[PDB]
Amino acid sequence: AHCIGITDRDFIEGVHGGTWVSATLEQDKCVTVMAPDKPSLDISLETVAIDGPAEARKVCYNAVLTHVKINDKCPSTGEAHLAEENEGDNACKRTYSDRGWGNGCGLFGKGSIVACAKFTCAKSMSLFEVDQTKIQYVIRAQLHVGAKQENWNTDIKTLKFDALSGSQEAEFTGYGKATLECQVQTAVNSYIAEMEKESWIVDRQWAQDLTLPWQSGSGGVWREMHHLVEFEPPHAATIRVLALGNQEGSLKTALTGAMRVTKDTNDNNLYKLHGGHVSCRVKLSALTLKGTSYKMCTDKMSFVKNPTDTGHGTVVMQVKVPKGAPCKIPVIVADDLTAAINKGILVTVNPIASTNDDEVLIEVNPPFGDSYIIVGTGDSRLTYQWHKE
Amino acid sequence: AHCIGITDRDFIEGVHGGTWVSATLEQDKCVTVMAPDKPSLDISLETVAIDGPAEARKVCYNAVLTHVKINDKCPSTGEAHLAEENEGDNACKRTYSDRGWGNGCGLFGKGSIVACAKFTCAKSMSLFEVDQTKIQYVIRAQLHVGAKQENWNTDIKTLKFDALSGSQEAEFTGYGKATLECQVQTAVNSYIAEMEKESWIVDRQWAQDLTLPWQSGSGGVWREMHHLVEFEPPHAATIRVLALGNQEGSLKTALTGAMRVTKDTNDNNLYKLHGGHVSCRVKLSALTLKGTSYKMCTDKMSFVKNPTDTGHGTVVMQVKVPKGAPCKIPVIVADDLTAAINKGILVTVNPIASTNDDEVLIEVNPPFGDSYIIVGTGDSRLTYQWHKE
Repeated sequence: AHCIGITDRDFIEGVHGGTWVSATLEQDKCVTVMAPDKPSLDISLETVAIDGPAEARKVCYNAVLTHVKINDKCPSTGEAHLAEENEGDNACKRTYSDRGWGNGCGLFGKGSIVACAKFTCAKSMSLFEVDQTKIQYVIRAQLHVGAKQENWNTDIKTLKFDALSGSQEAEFTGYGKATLECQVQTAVNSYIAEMEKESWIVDRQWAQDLTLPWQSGSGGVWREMHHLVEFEPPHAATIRVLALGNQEGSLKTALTGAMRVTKDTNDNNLYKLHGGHVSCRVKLSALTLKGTSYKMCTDKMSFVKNPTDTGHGTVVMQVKVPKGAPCKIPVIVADDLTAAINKGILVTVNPIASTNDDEVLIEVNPPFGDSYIIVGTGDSRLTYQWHKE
Repeated sequence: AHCIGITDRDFIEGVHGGTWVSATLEQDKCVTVMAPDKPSLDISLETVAIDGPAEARKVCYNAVLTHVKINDKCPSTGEAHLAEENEGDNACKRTYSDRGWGNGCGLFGKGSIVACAKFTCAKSMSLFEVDQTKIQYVIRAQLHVGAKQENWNTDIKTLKFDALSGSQEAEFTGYGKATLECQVQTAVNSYIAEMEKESWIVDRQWAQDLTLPWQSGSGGVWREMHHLVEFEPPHAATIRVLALGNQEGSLKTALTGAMRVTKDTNDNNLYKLHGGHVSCRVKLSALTLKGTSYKMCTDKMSFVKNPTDTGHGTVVMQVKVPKGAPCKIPVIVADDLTAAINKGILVTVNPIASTNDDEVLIEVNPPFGDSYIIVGTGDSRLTYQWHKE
């Protein structure tokens, strides 16, 4: 029934003697499956997530340079050295400066000069390895029984899947069961990138080709520090060493193209992916209809919710049954008030009210142009003039 | 103007003294860019294709076995051999059969037996290497000038791009030029799969992991033939060797979840993709309006095409200008027939008729509720009552 709440909807129609149907589930899309003498089935792809992905890399986009050491030697006096050159947490550069009288050198020419700086990563981007098998995907399933919207969540059977989890059964008490054989499609060489609270799906080759300092799994060592370090041309005894600007903006700019990932609120290790699609095969032969034996409702009913357009070309209404329960709710969509031929298509197959004062939510597809929605019979019946554009 | 023909449309609005705007171009979607005193610009992603991709592999899904040779030797008489065992075009199997009196062997036990069959691939699937750089993407650009639909294709400037092709200029004679800095997003490693006329974008790892005979680039050798060959348990001197069924169905089934590729009709090497998106930055400051000097149309005009809803919340109409050309077409959307305050938003900025009997197509966004569409002035002006739901 939840497809009504969802903008993008598709109707799968089953042929009378068939047992299986095929459905493609995209995220933020819903599918209503209809089969003759079978209750209509709403199936939708909730989330496609990955739980506990191992961290492959870290990419510093904001670096801080501290304790800059510069050593120099007059021309023809040898190469200048620093102990930091041996220190792994230091980014260094060896070069020469113009020396002579004016900078305390007895000889005019190129004098040795070396600069080292302590590299500290202020802000880095995490890169996670996504295992195809560890991919978990959740599918919501529900029937068109006549439950009020406020109850939808409690009637929705949640089907949990992982890569090759096998067929999942959705058992509805009083309506039998439907079976789902789902396969997640690996169409969506990829890392899970994380910057602060924001997450994306990136290409591995692209991420490795980023001109930025990167750190291996478990860390302890920064490679390619020179990507965030700037050495200006040397003066006689000094070199201006500067940390490059925060590359957060450039990174985000490059990431604008990329698919985004919602990090789970409760769990710091769960990552809900968008974009992915699921190919499902549904067995309906095990589905049945409740209240087939029920006598038709003859008592005065009323519209709790007037017939309203769903935006799906269908109409929903909420009918109250104060008396006569348990009973079948007679619903047709005729050409006029005289004719008794149903021209409409009932999504809520065999609507029933098990108890008195029950409010049954009914969805129906009226024909094009002018028609009349008729609920029940006799003088007490409910009528509502309708027009389909 | 072509966005009108396209279902999914988006309106980009430029701020008065700004020069650049950002647009995201998805396939089967259009974007209308509007800037004050600038002609509205329709931009859309036509095709994202790859030209001349090198063939990496071939995957046989339908094999044919011919000329079956079987050699055998009685127990304790040595191993049985065939010349075909060294022939690369032959799939072979070595095993033993139960031998003794009844099959012409003086000894009861396991006798050597070997079977070879000429392997011929009836039908195979091609796999192409897709170069990120060789990716070409085409963008259609057009202005809202007032051209009839039948002429749209001739007014559309085609902007050809490839990975790092640089900014492309779209020059419209009499309306200046617009500039586009586009970047294709390499979210869509990957092979290009081909079966008969049908093509798809597949994952490399998935394709390599297929339990089927495969051939290298510049082929002449088939590897893993056993995937399509069946050797039945041996009889005394014979083995029933049979080719396995056409795996076309299984392949297509697996391919249902994958992105599809349209092979170009004219070119056998061009492959148009169905999934990528393009991030574009558009410069509009160089765009100008034609007929700013034109005097307003004062002659009796007529509606060739009555104002019609586009489904985009806008209205299109086709106005004939028999006399007065060259002239400005006065168009406003007022509260009534008396008021002269334009409450509507004109998509066709400064509509003009350069020649007599010109039929100008005009699009405008009327305000909500009741309004009046007014074209021209005087007693000969055109009026059309409108309502926005």
